[PDB]
Amino acid sequence: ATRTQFENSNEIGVFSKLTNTYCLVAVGGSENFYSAFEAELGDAIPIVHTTIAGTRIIGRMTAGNRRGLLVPTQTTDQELQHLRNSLPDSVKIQRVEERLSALGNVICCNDYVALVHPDIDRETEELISDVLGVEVFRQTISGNILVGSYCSLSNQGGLVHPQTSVQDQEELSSLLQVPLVAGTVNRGSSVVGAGMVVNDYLAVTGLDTTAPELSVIESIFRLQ
Amino acid sequence: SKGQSKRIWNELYKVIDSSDVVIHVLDARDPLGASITNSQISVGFIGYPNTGKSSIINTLRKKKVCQVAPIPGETKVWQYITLMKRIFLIDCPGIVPPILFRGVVRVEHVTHPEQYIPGVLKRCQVKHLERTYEISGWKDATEFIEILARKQGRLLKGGEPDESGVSKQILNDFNRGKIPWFVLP
Amino acid sequence: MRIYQCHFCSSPCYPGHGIMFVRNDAKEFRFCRSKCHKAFKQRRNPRKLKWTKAFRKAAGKELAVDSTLTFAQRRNVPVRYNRELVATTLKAMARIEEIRQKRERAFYKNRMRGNKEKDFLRDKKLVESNPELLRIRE
Amino acid sequence: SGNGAQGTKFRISLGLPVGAIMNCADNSGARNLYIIAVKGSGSRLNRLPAASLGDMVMATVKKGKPELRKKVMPAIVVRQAKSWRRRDGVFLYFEDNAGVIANPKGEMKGSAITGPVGKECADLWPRVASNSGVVV
Amino acid sequence: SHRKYEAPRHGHLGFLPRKRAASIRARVKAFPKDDRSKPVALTSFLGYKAGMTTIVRDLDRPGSKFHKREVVEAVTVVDTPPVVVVGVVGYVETPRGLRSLTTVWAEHLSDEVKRRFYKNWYKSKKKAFTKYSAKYAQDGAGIERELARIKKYASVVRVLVHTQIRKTPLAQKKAHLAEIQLNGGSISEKVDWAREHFEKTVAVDSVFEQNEMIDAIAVTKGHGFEGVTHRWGTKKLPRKTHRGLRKVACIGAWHPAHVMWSVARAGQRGYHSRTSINHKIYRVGKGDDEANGATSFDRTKKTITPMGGFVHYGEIKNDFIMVKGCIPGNRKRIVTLRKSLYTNTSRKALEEVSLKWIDTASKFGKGRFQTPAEKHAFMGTLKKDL
RNA sequence: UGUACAACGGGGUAUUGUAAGCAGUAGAGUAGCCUGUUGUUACGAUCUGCUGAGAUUAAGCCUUUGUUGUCUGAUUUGU
RNA sequence: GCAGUCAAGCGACAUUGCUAUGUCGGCUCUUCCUAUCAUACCGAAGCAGAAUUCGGUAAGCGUUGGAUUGUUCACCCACUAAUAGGGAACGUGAGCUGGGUUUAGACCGUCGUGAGACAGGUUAGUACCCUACUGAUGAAUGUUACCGCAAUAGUAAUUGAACUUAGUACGAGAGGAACAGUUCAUUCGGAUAAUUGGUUUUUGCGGCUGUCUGAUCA
RNA sequence: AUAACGAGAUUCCCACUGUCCCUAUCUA
RNA sequence: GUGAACAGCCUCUAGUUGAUAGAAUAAUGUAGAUAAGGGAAGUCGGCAAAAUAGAUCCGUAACUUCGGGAUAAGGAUUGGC
Ligand SMILES: [Mg+2]
Repeated sequence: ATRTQFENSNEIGVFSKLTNTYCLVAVGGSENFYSAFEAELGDAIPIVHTTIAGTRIIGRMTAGNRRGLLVPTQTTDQELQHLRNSLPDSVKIQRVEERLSALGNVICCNDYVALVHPDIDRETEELISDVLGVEVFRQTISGNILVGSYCSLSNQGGLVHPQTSVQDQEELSSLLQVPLVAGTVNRGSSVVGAGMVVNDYLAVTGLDTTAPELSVIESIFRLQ
Repeated sequence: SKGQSKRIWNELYKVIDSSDVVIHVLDARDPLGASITNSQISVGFIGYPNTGKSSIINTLRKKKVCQVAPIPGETKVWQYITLMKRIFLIDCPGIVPPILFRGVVRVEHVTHPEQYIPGVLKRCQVKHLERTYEISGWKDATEFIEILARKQGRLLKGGEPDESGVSKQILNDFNRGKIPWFVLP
Repeated sequence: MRIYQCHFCSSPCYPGHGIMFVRNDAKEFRFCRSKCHKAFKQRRNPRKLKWTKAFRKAAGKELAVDSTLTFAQRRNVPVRYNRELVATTLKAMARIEEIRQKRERAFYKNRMRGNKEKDFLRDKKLVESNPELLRIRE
Repeated sequence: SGNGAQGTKFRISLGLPVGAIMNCADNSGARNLYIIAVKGSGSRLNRLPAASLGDMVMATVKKGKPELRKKVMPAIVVRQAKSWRRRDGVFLYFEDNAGVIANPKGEMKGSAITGPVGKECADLWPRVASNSGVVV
Repeated sequence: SHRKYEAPRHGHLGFLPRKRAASIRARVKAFPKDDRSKPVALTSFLGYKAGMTTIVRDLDRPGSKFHKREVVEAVTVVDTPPVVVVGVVGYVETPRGLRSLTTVWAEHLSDEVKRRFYKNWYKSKKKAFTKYSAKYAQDGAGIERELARIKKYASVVRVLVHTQIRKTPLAQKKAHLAEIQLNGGSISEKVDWAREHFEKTVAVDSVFEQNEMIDAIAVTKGHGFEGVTHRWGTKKLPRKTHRGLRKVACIGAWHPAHVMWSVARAGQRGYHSRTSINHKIYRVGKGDDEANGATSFDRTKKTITPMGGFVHYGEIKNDFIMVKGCIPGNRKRIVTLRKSLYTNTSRKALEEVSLKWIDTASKFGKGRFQTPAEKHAFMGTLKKDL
């Protein structure tokens, strides 16, 4: 577990996306945010200065795993070309023409299982399943429609927003086949998915994250 | 909040100085808080607006000496009135020391009259207000407002009931005492 | 940069031109100029307007389907930007444009064929039915 | 710019002046918002404060759950419905002007946002983007 | 009486009086510092406005939220054909300000400048330089004496140059004389460089260059007698006010008993010389190079000139300078380009402007095609073709 | 008295929207002759092909390898 | 203020208990003063940081949108760096508004025998002259034309935010900054149609109704 | 000695709109 | 002729071409209009403008002197062959 910050935003997940084989960060501001990942990731996996539709919220406009990456229609051809160049052939890049461009919020997924907004058409669901090679299910966390913003998942474990009920927690844990814990991040923030980015060996959250929150994140994700 | 001002508070002291005795003419609906055709020393009349000061003056003279209306804004100034050349009558404009259920604020100028429908509903039992219109055994008072609007044909363009206007009319009728209510002693 | 096809006419919409409309359905509609935007705002159907490419495609005034048009597609899967591939695509685009122009000209000629016979018949009808005019002429 | 903004604000056309009614776009139960003032606007003679996409305004709920009426809380405009200059080079406008209610810290009252959300508002407000299922 | 309210005065008081300019050519007031450590070079150039166009530029401005993004913006196009030196002026400092010592003309002058000295040129005998030309030759001395006098006493050297109007699409046929101060090497070097350029032509790329910042000085658009409402932005009266509503109602107080000069009366609007600074040059063009409007991100062999030509202007056909923003003056108007006049070091000046795509669609209407080839490909063959 | 100027005309660029007329085994349907059961000949708003056709194009758009016409009308100015 | 208190000078400073009878107001406009609300620069304050109080020069700029008073009385919401106080016949009727005040009609209360009056409340009401200013021609300078200097007059930019500094100095904790560098925006000012919005007498192109040219076209 | 009706006096709601934000264009 | 109408417009019989005019379309005015988003936030005050306007069908509340409200309100249609 490592503490970092955007220019001044503690919602790391909004401006960055982290996976087991690649990471994405916003280009705005300075390289202080970029260097934070280097301290922990170094050059083991690529780190790409990429924008999506000209926004700095690439962490929420895109979703993917070590096997593939997805971008919305608003992404310009230049951004797609840069992403293709800056990532290995083992990481697929597929443009998505879905109605809901918020892939990062609509889709919450790990290397094995994925959750999507039920409004997503079956065609895009099949595309996500094929590109990412993961099981895709239509589910919500205790009525939270945006699974990608209220949930965080990884091969080691996952974390959901505190309002999740015990029955919902059990159902989601059974479906995703990984341990889950209901808690807050960034000093009581309920948007766990957007607050922090986590992978199988590295969790990055905002400075506001309290020590109990960091300990819970480490324990659930088995980072130490 | 209205019914008070420096120009209004000034009249009360003026009439008190110009009057030798004050008699209670407060509203009989809430004792815990007089018609023309049926019913020198200066006596001053003190009370809230829409209490009966003008009506009580008129009934004493058996004519419409003073303007009478349900609106609290009867008049900002007083005038001298005499009967039998024995006692002088003076009525101060209604002053409310530092609301809508009482005859204080005009319902016309209130931007949000809907929220007061539960207030009037609380005062009166179900049957008492039902007898006023007798349209349904209403629940979800917003639905009651819509039902009354449809019954009275108070609907805006398209067909939607005029909730605001219907609520304003309900409050205005409540000011007239159409729906009976009283405070238990 | 990206040239967008007009929703109402399919004409190329260069950056900084026209107006784009976004509906509650979460999709975007781009109009090259104010004319198309106003026409759309009236709920008109482009298939019923003669001056838009939709009617010509439906009416068959121009080649609707051709092998050359298959090259142009929305490449949802990017390419690794090989230098040789760039030059090959640069030459291929010009060749495909030339071939498409030739095919369009051939289609137009095939559509317009036979007008000469109709014109000749009309001229014959006019000449036969106007003997007095010719007599006065000579 | 008020608290919660993570960058400079683009110069865009003024869509909603004081008193403009904008539809709600969150599950907080409110349906319409009445703008009384615009935060960060420099008042000048005869000039009615006006907001735009991504701006934070103070509004009182006029329709919806009565519990939210008669109280003024900060609101963020998600749709402008007036053509504004996008740096990408397109004069885009939204079908209907709408906004969302949030605290000064930028936390969204509603758990999720419904309908399209302007790019210039989602980008400037991380919470709006996180709670928005659609961008542009 | 404090009037209970404070409001900024309508219109800047420095730009007064708002009278018509005495000449269509906006004379330059001040030249750069003229540091004599650099090589001799010109300080300004003459060009003709040729409309505007749009540009998409891959902004590389660090720190900005548009960093590495694509931003579309407006750019003005000015026709700047080569300029020919036709004389030199030697200025000697005096206690009453700079004074002109003497003027030396070239051996021969084109009819363009000879025409500038006549108003009935077609009736004129064209005696422009009948004796001066005779005085130049047969001794090589009379001019040399003037050159030596200039070298001895001059402090700042100004070169007389004029635009090649005949090369422009304008039907004016008359050139515009102007004085351009010589910077760089010592005044002797200045005059020596100018002397060697007599009857020769000077290009534009040698003065300005890409990413360079220049100041635009030209006469603004004329509008004639204008009401105060538009002249100074005065607010309109509510409605149907007696004796008019589109005019300032109160002009002044009883004391003083006179109308104050600053009460913004109605009068002539426009046609006033104005100076604008910090204009970045986006592209420098040449008339002999095809694909002037092309870019590394476009590959199209097309000229900057829009389809069907410019509005109220012909085809460039010559060297041109592309500048962002808006420049004072209307199309086909003489505008003088001047250096920044100060050692600008802002990041905007240091920025490199690499154009991504240049708009050449017709400005005659809602243009949808960049070149006639695109229009032919889209519309296809027509009835008139066969 | 010549890359001289003006009126037209040809192109480029734009605006609008498919012109008159012709023919139709399209055309809800209604009528003479006949003798069906796609009868034929008549009316028939519209539609189809010539036909992205037709019209305007500077009065403050660009160009002109063409046609026609024009190029000594009065006054004033001196160290 | 009342009634005392002592005393350098010829009674200073300090010291003892309590304590509306008027009509002016508002929209635009220009200018001026500082007794400085905000912005620049500084000193003293328990200034550890942050925030804040007072004091010194400084008027360039900025000093608002709204519930609401006819109003003289004058109170609240919100933004903003702040929403400081005044003058120019408490400027501004041949500028507007007559809003309020004030004719001729009329309604209600008091008095008056009466006509009428009010302590009173309501209603409806009739520059084309000179100069200054803003723009613009002009004879005389041997003639015309071009390029120039500048005596002089005016003058403008303004304010807040965002990254880095840096969660760093400071700080037990809470929290929390400088400077320099970089990026936008608020108000104001000068330009201009590149793109988009707006105008249609281009009566430019199409359609629609009444009517007329015998029908079509026009 | 209170229904209808009103160029009677005042308050409020829907539509609306250049009164305004902020002014711009055209025709005689 | 259109139209319920001698409402509004064109035409036939009949009667007129009489209002000083030539050039331009500067500001400001007189008369008539259009306008992106808000929809009274302007003003002493919805002052002016605007909005519905004819015909066919559904439907039409409180009050009431039962005669009225009423064309209440609010909704669906309007061309051609
Ligand atoms: Mg009373």
